[PDB]
Amino acid sequence: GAMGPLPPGWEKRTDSNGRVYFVNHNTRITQWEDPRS
Repeated sequence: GAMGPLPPGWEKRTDSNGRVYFVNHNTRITQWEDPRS
């Protein structure tokens, strides 16, 4: 994670679709963004 992708212990990946996506699985969360706060 770090000051980069998957900040809050997140499963993020950057495929050449070349976009940054975020898969956070608490209940049901799916968005392509750093969740910072």
